[PDB]
Amino acid sequence: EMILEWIYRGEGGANLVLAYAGSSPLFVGKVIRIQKAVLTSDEQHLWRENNELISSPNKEVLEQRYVQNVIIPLLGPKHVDAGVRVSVSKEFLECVDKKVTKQRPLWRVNAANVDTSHDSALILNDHSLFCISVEIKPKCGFLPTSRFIGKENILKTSVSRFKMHQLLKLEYIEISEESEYDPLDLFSGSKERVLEAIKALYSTPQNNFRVFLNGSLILGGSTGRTSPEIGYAFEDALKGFIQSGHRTECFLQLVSDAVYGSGVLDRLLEIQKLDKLDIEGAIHCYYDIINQPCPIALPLDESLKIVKEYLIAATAKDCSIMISFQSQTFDYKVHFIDLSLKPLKRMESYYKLDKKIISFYNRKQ
Ligand SMILES: Nc1ncnc2c1ncn2[C@@H]1O[C@H](COP(=O)(O)OP(=O)(O)O)[C@@H](O)[C@H]1O
Ligand SMILES: [Mg+2]
Repeated sequence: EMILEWIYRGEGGANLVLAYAGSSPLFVGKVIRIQKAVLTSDEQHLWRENNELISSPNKEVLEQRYVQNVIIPLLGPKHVDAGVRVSVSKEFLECVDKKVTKQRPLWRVNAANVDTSHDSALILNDHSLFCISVEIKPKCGFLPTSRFIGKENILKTSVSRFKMHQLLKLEYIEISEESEYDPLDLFSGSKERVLEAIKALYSTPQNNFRVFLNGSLILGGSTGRTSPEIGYAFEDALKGFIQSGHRTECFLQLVSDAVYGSGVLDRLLEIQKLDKLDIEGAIHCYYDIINQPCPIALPLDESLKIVKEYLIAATAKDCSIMISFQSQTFDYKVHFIDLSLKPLKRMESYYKLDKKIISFYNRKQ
């Protein structure tokens, strides 16, 4: 309740996120997440064990309810925050939709603008405040086993989706350079491997690693490999916060610690592991679910449970982490961001891309 009649921050393949540059208290220490560009009969039934959710008139209530009633059950309220729907004037959105641009990338602006056809939107806490913030999009930290992975593709079990992906990514000139990062070290649950992988991240950040100083981006994009001058540049900007060219071994170590310590990565890999069958498997259920033939036996309910659980792992595989630091002794909050319910149609796309990735990496040999 209130209706609206804000400075650029970030943007994934869904929302614009802007920060609050004003003096109002309900809005201070907040950020507003805006949509770019309300359930299929099949979605309603997949998510039907929660009526409030399946009843939703628009996404804002939807994500909000999803996160609160589907996810928070799984991750606890500590690192999660459901969001606050909030009214908006269509004219508001157009106004912003120009205040944007600029910092805005291009291959991105291309695909999507702001959805001027919502009058709703999400307000969230600005985990870049309380300061040095890290955001990790870890991606998937495990390997499959599922007896539904073809024989032809026996690498899906020995080489991570992320790693196989970088290759293709490359062929398509998304990234100029293979990433060092191995989501396995990170989800490996050991202090030693955590740090390996966060150095990996610093090293070549891409769209996984990002650092924020009083809300201001000082490392990260996605990006190409950290050229040594950016090193001194970044190590420079550190001068102050950290008492120590060592401020940057120490800082990574400081991240290593909070990530491993909070053990937030574990209470995550579990949800990611809800993908019990892998898309090669789960795709068959999807078609039965929707009423068509698996162009690639269990009761309707088990199939549904399966596709459903897949989509929740799917949420957890595409989320990001935020770690904040203050005051050597430091404070820190870890929070999850980007915990969206995935469209049921993505099942065809999920499988599409998987097919393509495993097929390309299989060639490479
Ligand atoms: N709660 C938050 N606090 C501070 N910054 C955020 C928050 N949520 C998102 N951001 C920034 O905005 C970016 C885009 O937000 P995100 O929710 O990931 O959008 P998308 O779903 O389009 O990826 C994030 O990667 C992060 O850098
Ligand atoms: Mg994102």
